[PDB]
Amino acid sequence: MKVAKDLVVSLAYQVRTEDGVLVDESPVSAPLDYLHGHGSLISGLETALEGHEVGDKFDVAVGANDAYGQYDENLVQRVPKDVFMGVDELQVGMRFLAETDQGPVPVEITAVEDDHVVVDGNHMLAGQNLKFNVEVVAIREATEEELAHGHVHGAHDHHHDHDHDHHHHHH
Repeated sequence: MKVAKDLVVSLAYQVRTEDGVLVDESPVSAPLDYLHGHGSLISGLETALEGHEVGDKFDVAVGANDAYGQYDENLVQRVPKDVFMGVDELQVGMRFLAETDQGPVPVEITAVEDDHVVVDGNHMLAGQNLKFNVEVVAIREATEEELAHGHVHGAHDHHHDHDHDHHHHHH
């Protein structure tokens, strides 16, 4: 069975930016629990997750418009033109990958002053894409209650495991 609406699934994803830096993560040990087609997480991910079945693993790239990654003014700064020695001509409207304190940062020049240029990683609303490495743990058709409420009805465990056994389970 594949992931679709009113089905509920537990998936394990890792979200990092185009810069390479990790922002958040749901481990394979404990998934993100959500009811699909209800808007449980973000915009781009659910639809990307769709069609897949448990065990599928792949990285997804969704723009900040449909994911996280909203405007951050810490991502905009003024860099001395000297650093961009390899660049042809530091002009406004120019896009290039820039190596920075924070790794390679895909920015666009919005101005070029006397000695430094102005680049903002946030273009339209932000624009930077996020990369999610998704690991769909399980998929289940919901119990109606989950649908009626709009989310999972018994996802969070009270310990870790229940069926711990040290006997001969085969008989």
